[PDB]
Amino acid sequence: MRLVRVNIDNKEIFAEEGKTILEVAHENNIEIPHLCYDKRLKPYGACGLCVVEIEGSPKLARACSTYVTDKMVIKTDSPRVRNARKMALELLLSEHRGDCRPPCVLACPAHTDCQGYV
Amino acid sequence: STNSFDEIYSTDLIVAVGKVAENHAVMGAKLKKAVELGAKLVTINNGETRADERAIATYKIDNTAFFKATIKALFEMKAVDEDYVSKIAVNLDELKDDVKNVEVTDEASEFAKIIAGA
Amino acid sequence: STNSFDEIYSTDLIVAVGKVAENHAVMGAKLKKAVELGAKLVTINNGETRADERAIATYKIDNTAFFKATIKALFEMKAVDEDYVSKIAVNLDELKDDVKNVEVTDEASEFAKIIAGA
Amino acid sequence: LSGYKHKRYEPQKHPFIERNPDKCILCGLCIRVCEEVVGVCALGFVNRGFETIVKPEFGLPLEETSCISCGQCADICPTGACIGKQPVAKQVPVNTVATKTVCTFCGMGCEMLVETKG
Amino acid sequence: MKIRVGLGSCGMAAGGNKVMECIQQELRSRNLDIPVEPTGCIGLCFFEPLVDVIDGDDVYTYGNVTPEMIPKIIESHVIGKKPLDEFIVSTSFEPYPMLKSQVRIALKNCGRINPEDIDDYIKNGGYEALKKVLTSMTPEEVIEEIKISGLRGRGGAGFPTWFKWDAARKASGDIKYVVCNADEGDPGAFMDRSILEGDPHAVLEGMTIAAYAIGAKEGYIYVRAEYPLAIKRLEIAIEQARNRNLLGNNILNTNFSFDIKLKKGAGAFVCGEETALIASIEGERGMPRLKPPFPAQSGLWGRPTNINNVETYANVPWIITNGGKAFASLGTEKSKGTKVFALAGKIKRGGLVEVPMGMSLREVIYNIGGGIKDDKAFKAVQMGGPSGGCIPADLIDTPVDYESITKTGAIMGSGGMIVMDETTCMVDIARFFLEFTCKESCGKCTYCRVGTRRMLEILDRICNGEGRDGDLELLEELAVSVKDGSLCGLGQTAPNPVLTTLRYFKDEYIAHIRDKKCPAKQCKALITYSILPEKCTGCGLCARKCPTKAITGERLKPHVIDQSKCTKCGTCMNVCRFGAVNVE
Amino acid sequence: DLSLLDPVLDEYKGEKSNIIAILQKTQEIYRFLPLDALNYISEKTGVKKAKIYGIATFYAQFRLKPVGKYVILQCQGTACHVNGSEEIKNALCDELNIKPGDTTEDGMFTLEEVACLGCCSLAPVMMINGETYGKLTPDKAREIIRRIYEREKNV
Ligand SMILES: Cc1cc2nc3c(=O)[nH]c(=O)nc-3n(C[C@H](O)[C@H](O)[C@H](O)COP(=O)(O)O)c2cc1C
Ligand code: SF4
Ligand code: SF4
Ligand code: SF4
Ligand code: SF4
Ligand code: SF4
Ligand code: SF4
Ligand code: SF4
Ligand code: FES
Ligand code: FES
Ligand SMILES: [Zn+2]
Ligand SMILES: [Zn+2]
Repeated sequence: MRLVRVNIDNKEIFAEEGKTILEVAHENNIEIPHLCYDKRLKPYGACGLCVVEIEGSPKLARACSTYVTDKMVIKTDSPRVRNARKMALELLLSEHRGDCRPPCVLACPAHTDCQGYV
Repeated sequence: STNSFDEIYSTDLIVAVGKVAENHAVMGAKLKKAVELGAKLVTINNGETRADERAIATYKIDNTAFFKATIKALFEMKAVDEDYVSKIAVNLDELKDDVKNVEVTDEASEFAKIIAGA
Repeated sequence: STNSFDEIYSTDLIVAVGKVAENHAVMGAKLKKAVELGAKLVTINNGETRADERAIATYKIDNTAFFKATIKALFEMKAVDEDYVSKIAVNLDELKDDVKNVEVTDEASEFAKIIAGA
Repeated sequence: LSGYKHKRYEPQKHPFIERNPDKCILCGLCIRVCEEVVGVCALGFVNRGFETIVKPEFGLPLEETSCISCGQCADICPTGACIGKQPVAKQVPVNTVATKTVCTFCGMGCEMLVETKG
Repeated sequence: MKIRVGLGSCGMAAGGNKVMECIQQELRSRNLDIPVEPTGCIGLCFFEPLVDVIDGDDVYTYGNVTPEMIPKIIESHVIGKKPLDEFIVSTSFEPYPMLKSQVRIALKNCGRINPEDIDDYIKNGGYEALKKVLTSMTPEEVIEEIKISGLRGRGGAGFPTWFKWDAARKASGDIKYVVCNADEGDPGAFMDRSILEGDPHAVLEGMTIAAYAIGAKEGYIYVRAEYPLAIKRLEIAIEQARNRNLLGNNILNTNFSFDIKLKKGAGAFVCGEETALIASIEGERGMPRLKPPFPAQSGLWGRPTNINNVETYANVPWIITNGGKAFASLGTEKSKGTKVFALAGKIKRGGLVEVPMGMSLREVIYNIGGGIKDDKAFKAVQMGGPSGGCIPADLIDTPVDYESITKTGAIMGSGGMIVMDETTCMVDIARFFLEFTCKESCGKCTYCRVGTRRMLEILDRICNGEGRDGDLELLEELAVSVKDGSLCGLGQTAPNPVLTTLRYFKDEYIAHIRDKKCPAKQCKALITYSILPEKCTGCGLCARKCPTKAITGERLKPHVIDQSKCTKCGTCMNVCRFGAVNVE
Repeated sequence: DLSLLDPVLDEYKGEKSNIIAILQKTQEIYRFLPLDALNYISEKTGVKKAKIYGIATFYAQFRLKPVGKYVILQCQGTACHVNGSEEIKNALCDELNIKPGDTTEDGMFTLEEVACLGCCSLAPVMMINGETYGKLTPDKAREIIRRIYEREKNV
């Protein structure tokens, strides 16, 4: 078929027209964060973790809903993108209540999984 | 080399210098494919090449002065953002002094116009 | 079974009989996906089902006579190529005699119209 | 970016699915999968803005809604706000090993990954 | 002879309904036959109720009318055959100066017609644009006319209306839709409401012309249910237009057929967004969708949809009648036409104004608005509302123009224009706008859902005196992150008041944070009410007016405040006429 | 009650896009949104109960609890707030001993903040069951509340 040419993280990729940046990067083993995406569902654009920097666009684009076009240059780990993802994650952690690890595990100097083996 | 072989298929303009297709036939095939995909080919050589068939500009030079004039032309048409180059490069004023007295030819000016427009 | 599960996504019309979605929820999801892809759904059951939401025709029957009437209706609209059926099937005249005295209802005629038009 | 944090977690009697609002990142995936894939549509957004929560129909317990206990919401959840209870005597977060096999409870032949430890 | 009473949303909020009832009763008891009509807001909302007595072509606008003055007016003008000239506020021969610098296009008929009678609109050059378009004009000709006119937005970010119309027209579909934003959104803007209450037929005709240009067969008006007067007048206008073959099937005895259904909004600032208005119309919760597909390509129920404001639709009949060039000869080289501004806040003369583009904000305030209330100082104008920004006094010369206002960090917006003087805290204003944004956010994306709330928490800490040092740069970083990461325009424009106030009024933030003092003396947790013993006279008014009974003292002796039980409600300043209480 | 909803549901039957209009009519009929009425709307309209609850809790016009006899729409637009409307709301809250959005235990008053009421020139403005009050002041607002209370008690 007709193939679009993209540049994701300095790597030239011949992708297929009609895919999103998330799918193209998944195929080429490029990790883009995502929390509200699912291949069975229409895009939602909520979390804002999949934002990538596309050369020629002043605003970061969601990789889950943006489609790859011919002669595209994409950065997925630029400082702007990292700052955006860090701020989104901090906002998400702002409204979060939980224990990733129990206090017993954190009090062990060797961090033995006390809860796990108990 | 600065870039990879794949980016040839996606670049706007290709400048092939020397017997690129003669010494490396597969590179001649790659240039043919890239021009078919939408690139623009400029061949600089001292004789005939198989890449001249689909080239938009063909230059038969024998001296380095052709490039120097080009540089001067690039300065005359204000195609060099000296603010950026001064931060990223040194010896810029020496380059300007070196190429100030050369004569800009029609071929050199056309090459400079092709370069600046890509 | 005569066909495979994949062909459901490509068939023109789906007739789901019984508690297809209730007893097998994944088949209900598959019918939802197939109707979204472009199929037409007809549900025949004695009660409510989750597949009635996107069905073009919903029939609440309690007796087999319904289908018999459908068959008679199929004969009335000349929707049965009796030459081909006689070549491939036996007991055709017995079938015609069996369904000749039944009463064709509006529901049965509509079902026969849907079947013949697919 | 720390400040007011909701505390809206209430214990539930459901034998299979446990929902914690305090760990919800409001990606909407549970709602979108119950509506778009399963088709039951038992979950929805409640309130608006910072007060937004994910709740079953009318805030009822999952048992009293139209939920069919498929577990798709708990399977799609990214951040442990919807989990499927382990079929063991005491709940323990463990690292498991997954083997692919076939469900034997109806003829749809759905495949699954059974995650075990010991 | 005719009598008109100004029954706008503000008209019945100033006693206009009772004035009309008294006028009718007086006319009936006097045995007189004089028509009495309602009318919209002429823009002099500080003179309501307004009674226009019409003799032939002469109009006399009495203002601040009262039921007690009504019999005198009736017996001296309607019966006495002589203008009273003592309570007269305006007249056709000498109009009010506030109406002399205004060029009116959208508000051409506002306050000068009967909103509940189609014949009055028809008499004043009404529906002739629709007749001309339906008789001898191609839809491409209509789009080209709007393109030449330069109409753009009038209540949005500002986009060429011709581009939206052409995009909707060229799209493929048996059915296309033409929607209208009767929602105001901005808490403090009332231009759309007043236009619908004073000129619904202009909006209807503009919608019909837009449909003819596009090819639509059905249109929707999205008016908030909180505005009953606008809904009632729109329903009356639609019925009257239908009964005259001006709306519905076979409009004006031609193949065109356009109809309008009023879709009442349930109330949400997010619902003003295009992809959220579409969801609200479709019955779902108004959660904004992603940009592809666009409303023009596929909007309501997956069909092409053209969403425009009320004012840009009211501009259309004028453009069609007077030509595109006439509309394009007003304004600047980029923004052309007139813009409607709702002047409010600390202003001497507030209300609806319609100013040509390129007019300086200083001309809008000091020349049209009359200056500042109580002739106090002038600090800033909040242009745009919660999505807009504060243009300070030193940028008062920016012309009314999308580019010029945008260059100052504000936005033109719907047109709300709140003037805040030296007694209004900028940090408090940013906090108020962020509180509104957090209360009206759809809560789908974490940047708007959490970023706005966290920014509000920072501003609350600053206002409450608990603001830790090192919060200005973190507030700026939150604002930039929220602006560049949110999904819809509610979150991408929410940081604008915070971003602007931190550019022109950063010293207020510093004083709130470093010195822990309020330069404007507005934030309660940073001010103090103290009684100077010399100035007090011991009348006991302040002491009796305290909800907390803070101030105690003897008669004719200086009262002493109780700082322990003072809630800083500011009642002392309002009740002490001797200047004894000092805030600092 | 679940009897008056029949004509409202019948005039909007056949389309699952009229649900907000059905909710508005339901709130008009019952003065609030009852859960049984929402169940009936979901059953007849064919819309899922989760979506009904989502719409009912998304919009500000919809209230899930009974609302007292008198509603105090206290405008909180930009013009009123600049003109000192926060103190009016605080005074009303202190006088009625309730928080914004709530109703008094007596079931008599219900303070709700609203956007611009249109009459910016009378800022601050508050509306009580149709009646309007402008150019107010904390003391003045308390006086209006006291006068309404005394006038109703005398009857
Ligand atoms: C949060 C938000 C609220 C909005 N509210 C309104 C509104 O109340 N009225 C309006 O005309 N446009 C509003 N808009 C602008 C719309 O996106 C859009 O511009 C408008 O419906 C039509 O644009 P127009 O100016 O070309 O007519 C809003 C935009 C956003 C992001
Ligand atoms: S507490 Fe649980 S849900 Fe929250 S981040 Fe940690 S592991 Fe994830
Ligand atoms: S278990 Fe299945 S049916 Fe129940 S809420 Fe979750 S996704 Fe919906
Ligand atoms: S999938 Fe999990 S995190 Fe996402 S909305 Fe549902 S419960 Fe919340
Ligand atoms: S095979 Fe049948 S019982 Fe098993 S998961 Fe699939 S649908 Fe359910
Ligand atoms: S910015 Fe995000 S959370 Fe805020 S209204 Fe828009 S879509 Fe909803
Ligand atoms: S500010 Fe209010 S509480 Fe304090 S002394 Fe004055 S009237 Fe009393
Ligand atoms: S109102 Fe003024 S003069 Fe009168 S007792 Fe109070 S402080 Fe003294
Ligand atoms: S994955 Fe959440 S915004 Fe794209
Ligand atoms: S802002 Fe309150 S009446 Fe306008
Ligand atoms: Zn007015
Ligand atoms: Zn302050």
